[PDB]
Amino acid sequence: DCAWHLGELVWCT
Amino acid sequence: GPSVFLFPPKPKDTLMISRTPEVTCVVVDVSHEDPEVKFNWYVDGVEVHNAKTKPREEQYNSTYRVVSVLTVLHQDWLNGKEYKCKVSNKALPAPIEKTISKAKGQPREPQVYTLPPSREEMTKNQVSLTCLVKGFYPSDIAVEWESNGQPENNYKTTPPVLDSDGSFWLASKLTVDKSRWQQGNVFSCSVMHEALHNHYTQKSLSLS
Amino acid sequence: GPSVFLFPPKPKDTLEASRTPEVTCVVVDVSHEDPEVKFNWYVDGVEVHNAKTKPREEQYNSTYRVVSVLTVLHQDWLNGKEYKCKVSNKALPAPIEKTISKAKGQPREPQVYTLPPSREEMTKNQVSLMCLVKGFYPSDIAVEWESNGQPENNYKTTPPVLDSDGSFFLYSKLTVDKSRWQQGNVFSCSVMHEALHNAYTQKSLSL
Ligand SMILES: *[C@@H]1O[C@H](CO[C@@H]2O[C@@H](C)[C@@H](O)[C@@H](O)[C@@H]2O)[C@@H](O[C@@H]2O[C@H](CO)[C@@H](O[C@@H]3O[C@H](CO[C@H]4O[C@H](CO)[C@@H](O)[C@H](O)[C@@H]4O[C@@H]4O[C@H](CO)[C@@H](O[C@@H]5O[C@H](CO)[C@H](O)[C@H](O)[C@H]5O)[C@H](O)[C@H]4NC(C)=O)[C@@H](O)[C@H](O[C@H]4O[C@H](CO)[C@@H](O)[C@H](O)[C@@H]4O)[C@@H]3O)[C@H](O)[C@H]2NC(C)=O)[C@H](O)[C@H]1NC(C)=O
Ligand SMILES: *[C@@H]1O[C@H](CO[C@@H]2O[C@@H](C)[C@@H](O)[C@@H](O)[C@@H]2O)[C@@H](O[C@@H]2O[C@H](CO)[C@@H](O[C@@H]3O[C@H](CO[C@H]4O[C@H](CO)[C@@H](O)[C@H](O)[C@@H]4O[C@@H]4O[C@H](CO)[C@@H](O[C@@H]5O[C@H](CO)[C@H](O)[C@H](O)[C@H]5O)[C@H](O)[C@H]4NC(C)=O)[C@@H](O)[C@H](O[C@H]4O[C@H](CO)[C@@H](O)[C@H](O)[C@@H]4O)[C@@H]3O)[C@H](O)[C@H]2NC(C)=O)[C@H](O)[C@H]1NC(C)=O
Repeated sequence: DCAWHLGELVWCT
Repeated sequence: GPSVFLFPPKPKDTLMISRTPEVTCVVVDVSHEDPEVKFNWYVDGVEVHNAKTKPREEQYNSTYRVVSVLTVLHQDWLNGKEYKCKVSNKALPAPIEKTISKAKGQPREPQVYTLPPSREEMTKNQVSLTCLVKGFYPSDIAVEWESNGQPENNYKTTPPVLDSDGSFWLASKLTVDKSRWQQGNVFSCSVMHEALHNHYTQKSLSLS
Repeated sequence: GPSVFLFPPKPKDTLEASRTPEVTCVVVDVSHEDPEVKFNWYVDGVEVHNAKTKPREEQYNSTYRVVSVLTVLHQDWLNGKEYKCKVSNKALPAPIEKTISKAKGQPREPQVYTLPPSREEMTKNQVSLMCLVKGFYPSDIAVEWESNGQPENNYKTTPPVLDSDGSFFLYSKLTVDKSRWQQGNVFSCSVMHEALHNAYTQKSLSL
């Protein structure tokens, strides 16, 4: 899964 | 003679795969008579060659500022790699060397808790939403607030404080018109830190 | 030659009638060949002669550390008087002068709010009791904790942070064993500030 911040990509595992 | 200062990447750059972290080697007091500066860079002792020199900048005080920038991999930095800049110049009896890296030590996961305004604060024009972040290591972090996808910018966050167990804590306070709190708006604290899953967590807060 | 650093009194000393606040003039890099330091103090430019010199101290890096300490009255400090230390020594071309006073600007009363632990925290060995202090000016303040008249020492407090309205705020965090919290004990955050009533307030928190 993946994490976004205000539509911007943070990190995916 | 010239002096050197080496600076880490921004935490946010090392934690967002969409950004580009870099380390920066700044040479101040460069003479007009010997402006030529040579940089060697090393990573855990091994020379790398992909650095790039920024445009030369003359200063108010009749000396140059020269700057080398080295891009780095998110994971190298977060895995604690050591980056060394070595600076050579005719006005230097001997090259100068500086090194920097993440702080040493086992990383620990921040615990993130949101705290509503005190009942006593309920008489004011504005109220305080608190985000407590504790038990985290190393101290490199980013905290931001938002509601309905848009950034809420009217907040202030304390520097990290060293706690008694060797981890760090801080608090972030966001100030909103009481009526916005009363209208049931949901507010969210966003924390980014290496030892989080996908480097990111978000905790919400609304009128109960 | 020598270097001078002038230091304020502790906020707690100026805010408790019982303690003795003082202003401290530290001279470092005093040479072995010329250890004699002359101190002149002035209060709003008026020279005073009640300062006391501390015992001289060898640093073992070629130099002495020399300290003059000036007692000051609580209200002179709080009333914003300015204290000046002037240091003369044969290794200086000219005496060095430094000054210090309380920060300037309208004093403002701290707002003290206590925040219980989050429900999410209730699965841990220990919980966090928060004391939010905000809207205070100047930044000089002291925060402590207690319970059943007894001092609770397991806390950390952030430095004052400048807020968007020109006042400061801080947080203090007291960590207690969850069981103590669940059992109904009352914990108190005590704040000392110039702009408080009797320069003191205390706010209470319990399950
Ligand atoms: C001739 O003049 C120059 C120029 O001076 C400037 O202009 C004049 C008119 C004055 O107004 C100055 O105040 C101006 O700076 C003099 O150059 C100065 O020399 C100083 C030492 O003599 C040096 O001090 C050291 O500063 C460190 C922090 O510097 C920061 O912050 C300051 C101010 O906040 C800023 O001016 C500096 O440029 C520097 O800023 C950082 O730059 C880095 C690298 O670019 C940034 O990081 C990067 O950012 C990018 C995106 O932007 C990206 O994220 C990258 O990944 C990332 O790497 C970083 O974000 C910037 N930070 C900020 C806050 O802006 C101190 O740490 C250092 O202290 C250490 O050493 C001390 C010993 O001296 C110890 O006491 C201490 O313990 C520390 O170990 C020093 O204080 C100044 O920085 C320097 N100014 C500049 C602009 O370079 C020059 O001295 C003078 N010569 C003579 C003979 O008079
Ligand atoms: C020879 O050695 C000496 C001594 O140093 C020690 O021994 C050597 C061998 C080493 O082992 C050191 O590690 C040891 O410390 C060297 O002396 C040093 O010189 C420095 C100047 O070059 C000087 O730096 C300046 O420090 C200021 C802060 O000083 C504070 O905090 C430091 C450390 O955080 C602490 O060491 C100091 O003692 C001082 O602490 C405060 O003292 C005051 C005065 O007592 C206390 O206030 C009083 O407290 C009592 C209660 O007891 C009462 O309440 C009174 O009412 C109250 O007034 C206060 O509580 C103490 N605070 C703390 C935190 O402990 C900096 O602010 C300053 O920075 C400013 O200036 C810079 C430029 O100079 C600017 O860049 C900057 O922006 C600032 O404006 C300086 O950094 C060191 O303090 C000093 N060390 C000592 C012990 O004095 C000497 O350099 C060396 N010589 C040679 C040739 O090598």
